[PDB]
Amino acid sequence: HDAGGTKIFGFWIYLMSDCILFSILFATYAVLVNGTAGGPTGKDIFELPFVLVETFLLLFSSITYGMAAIAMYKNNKSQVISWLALTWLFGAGFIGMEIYEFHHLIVNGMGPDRSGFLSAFFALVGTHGLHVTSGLIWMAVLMVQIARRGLTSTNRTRIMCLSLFWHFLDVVWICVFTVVYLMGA
Amino acid sequence: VDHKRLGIMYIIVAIVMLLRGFADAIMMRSQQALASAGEAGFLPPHHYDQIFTAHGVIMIFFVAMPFVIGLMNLVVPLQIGARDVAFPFLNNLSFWFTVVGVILVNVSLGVGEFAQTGWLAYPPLSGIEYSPGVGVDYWIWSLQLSGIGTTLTGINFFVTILKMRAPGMTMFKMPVFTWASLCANVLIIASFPILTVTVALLTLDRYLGTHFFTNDMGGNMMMYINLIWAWGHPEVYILILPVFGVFSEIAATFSRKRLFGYTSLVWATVCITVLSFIVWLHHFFTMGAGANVNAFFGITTMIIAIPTGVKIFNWLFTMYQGRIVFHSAMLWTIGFIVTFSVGGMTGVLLAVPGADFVLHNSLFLIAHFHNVIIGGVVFGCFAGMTYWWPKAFGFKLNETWGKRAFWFWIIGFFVAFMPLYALGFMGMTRRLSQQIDPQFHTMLMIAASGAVLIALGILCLVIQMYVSIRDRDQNRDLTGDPWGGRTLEWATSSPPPFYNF
Amino acid sequence: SALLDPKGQIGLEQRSLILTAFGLMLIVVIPAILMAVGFAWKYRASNKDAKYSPNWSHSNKVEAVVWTVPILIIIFLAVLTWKTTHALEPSKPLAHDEKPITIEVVSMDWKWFFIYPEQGIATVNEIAFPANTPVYFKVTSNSVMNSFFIPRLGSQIYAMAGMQTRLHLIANEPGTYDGISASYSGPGFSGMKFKAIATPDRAAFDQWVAKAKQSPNTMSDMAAFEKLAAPSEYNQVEYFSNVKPDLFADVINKFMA
Ligand code: HEO
Ligand code: HEM
Ligand SMILES: [Cu+2]
Repeated sequence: HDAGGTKIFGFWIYLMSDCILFSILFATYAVLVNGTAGGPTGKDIFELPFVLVETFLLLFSSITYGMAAIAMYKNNKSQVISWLALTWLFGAGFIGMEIYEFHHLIVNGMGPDRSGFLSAFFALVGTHGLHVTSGLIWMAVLMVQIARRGLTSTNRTRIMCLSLFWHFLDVVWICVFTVVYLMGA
Repeated sequence: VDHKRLGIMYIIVAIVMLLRGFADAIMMRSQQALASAGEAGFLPPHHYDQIFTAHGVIMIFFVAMPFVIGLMNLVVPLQIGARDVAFPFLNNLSFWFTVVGVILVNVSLGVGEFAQTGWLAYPPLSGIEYSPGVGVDYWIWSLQLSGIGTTLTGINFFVTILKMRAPGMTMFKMPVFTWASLCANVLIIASFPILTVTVALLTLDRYLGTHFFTNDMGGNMMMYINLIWAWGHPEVYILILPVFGVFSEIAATFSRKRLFGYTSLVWATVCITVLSFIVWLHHFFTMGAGANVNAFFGITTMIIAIPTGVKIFNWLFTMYQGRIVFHSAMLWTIGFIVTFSVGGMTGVLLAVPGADFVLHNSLFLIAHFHNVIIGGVVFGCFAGMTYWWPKAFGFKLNETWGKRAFWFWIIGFFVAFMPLYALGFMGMTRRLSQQIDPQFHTMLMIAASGAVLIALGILCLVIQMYVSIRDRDQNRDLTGDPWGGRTLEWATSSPPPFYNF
Repeated sequence: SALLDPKGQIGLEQRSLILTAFGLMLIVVIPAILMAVGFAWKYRASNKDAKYSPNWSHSNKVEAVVWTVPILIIIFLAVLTWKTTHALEPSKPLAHDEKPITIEVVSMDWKWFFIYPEQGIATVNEIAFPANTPVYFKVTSNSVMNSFFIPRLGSQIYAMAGMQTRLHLIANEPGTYDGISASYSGPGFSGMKFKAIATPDRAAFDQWVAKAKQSPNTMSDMAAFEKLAAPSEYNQVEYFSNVKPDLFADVINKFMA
């Protein structure tokens, strides 16, 4: 009766691994930038970084309107799954545009990549495009887990944990655009 | 799968491996004694570069690294008053991963195409190694696997300490070897990741043709250098902070007196942990640093002495009132308080920008650190190894040869590295394979001579221990040492009942 | 057979090499006392010298004991840092009198090529220059980075590919010298040594260029340039009687675009 929420602070510290990664990385980009846009430069129109954002933004509250109707508020079994589902959908979507764009950024470029501003950037997201792969797969896996096992009030450790991992992710994404895209350009 | 036994689990790896590293070094260090090609029989640098460089590549990440990840692994628990460690299955893999990197290292060596870019492996030298270049590749891989591992330990253990000590114990009653264990441990957290990123950046360079560091398309070297060196300095802190702990207890016990300046030392450990993420440029000075950015990174590191004095002086006062014993353990403790503070100045000296301009990457450099490492860190490992050898094996240490291996170990260090300092003033270029100036050719002989002794000693101890396990005076007491050694672990049986305690 | 800083034949070296000794003599105030307290202990505080092991906790002026003094060191041996931290440093610092030559380093594979902007010749593994005069150093790299360093002159600095390194120097005595490489190790990183021929006066210096002027070889182009930079360890002290008007820039450019 104490070891219950141990993996929590024991994961909350775990973010200090994927929290600094996203900081030194930014530092690289933040460097690989002032090199002055010399000729070849790929621009981005303010539409995808609004549909990408929105999507990934609804999740910030696809768990805010959920956590409660997940256990906190008097649990209701299923009433904690169909929502995860929706949530997984937006994850698979957010990752979609994250792929449509790239393709488009290699359909014109017949292979050979150039410059770092289509390098660092070209990777900055990648990570943010992987973190939201496993952190999007572990979610759905535990989904099928919450089925047979089925968690309940107080007893929900992981889904309130993950609701901190991901809740952090979007935070990192409430910059990406609000620094790279808009500002950069 | 039990923290305690995993603890040993480490040490083993280390020992079995120093039988390799040493051998490796013990051998190449010869070439600088005689002139010409020598009995070596080596064609151009190919191998020299590899070897002498692979060395330091190892000793830092695979044989001396285990120390902290090993010790805290076998003694932090039993003394705070617990039953094992927070994340079971994980504490296991924290090692098993550091293991992978092992066999993974001799994978680049099992083909003779092992890198030679500096234990760190700088740019223009790394990526340019032809398309067939799988050499550094293995190097960039072994440290990744191994990377993640030690990354957990600092997490795992961090939790154990912040949620599983002894009931009633306030964070203030925390033992020395524990306070320090925290500090250095948190470090592996807020610092070790840095490398991972960096290591990846390269990954793409040599594997995907990206230009994270190619200035011919957009990349820059002045970036890669910052990261490795930003997180590098810390590496030198997590590998000695813990020793403070081990050192404190080995001292206090036998001298029969509590560790003076408690609070004082307390924050020291704290302080020392802060002023570390902002002083890395002292590895940059030559690579063009802003005369003003010189200070922000040169001056910072210069204050870091004050924190070092605390510890030392504080242990002294722990001696001032007498009744100290000088057995195996307390003997190393000696060396520390000596050698360590020896090379210390060297760091206080190089601290100033210009003071190093002539010595940087010169033998002096090699002499500055091996000091604080060999006689400052490698002493710890051994020093502690004694104090706790029973608490984990069921038997005490042969005080005979223990006093023997010691001397050969203190003596030789100097006959093998104090000479290097000279070579530095006359300005000797590091990792060279071919030199000529008769002068250097001389000190080198002394140096390459200081080892013949150190070498043989690594044998005496290692042979003594064997003699200590098989043959033993089976101790059946609970505490072979005086009442001075007072930490919850001791009260326990040696060894502990298999299910801990 | 030496145990002290390089031969005092340079102005800078003084306020750069003296630094070390000066401070080392003002640091000892600690190590000596540290190599004092640690020693004296196993002495009188021993078993046969102290019936037992009494016990106490603090006083807080025990820290003071060794408190204000360390920081006193890290102040004296601190103020110096700041001030002293200049001279050799880059940036721009102007100081001319229409005499200070301006060499340009082109450390290629295991050799040290040079470019004389207003002379017309070229070198490999040896750069001469007058005495008591400014030596303007323009440096960079064609292959991997390296270090430009003259021991007896305490003059070191990097040489990163695609960039200009700034450093100047003053020799205050004739004689030749030698220059070593950078921390990097590999086939030949231990053979890249050059001299620093410092003749009596510039009269004999005007001739150093002369002799080269005769050299039956010139560095007129980049095609020829990559030729002298081709794989070859330990290059003999070679020369060139001609150097394309802008070879320096010729390098950076290619390795910047
Ligand atoms: C873990 C080992 C270790 C330790 C403990 C230290 C400790 C220190 N180091 Fe050393 N270092 C270590 C390992 C290395 N250092 C390096 C490089 C390095 C460099 C750059 C040199 C170069 O790469 O060319 C500098 C300037 C220092 C400074 C210091 C300082 C000031 C300390 C301080 O911690 C010293 C603390 C001790 C003191 C201060 C003396 C004791 C006396 C006291 C405290 C009384 C107070 C004294 C005064 C007030 C004067 N280190 C490199 C080279 C990396 C490479 O290969 O490139 C390594 C491996
Ligand atoms: C007394 C036993 C040891 C001996 C005799 C020894 C000897 C050497 C020698 C001769 C070099 C090459 C210097 C040069 O030519 O530039 C070297 C380099 C190095 N040593 Fe040791 N060493 C010893 C212990 C250690 C230990 C315990 C460590 C700590 C981890 C260590 C870390 C290094 C490192 C990092 C380098 C540089 C590697 C590189 O070139 O990339 N050494 N050592
Ligand atoms: Cu450092």
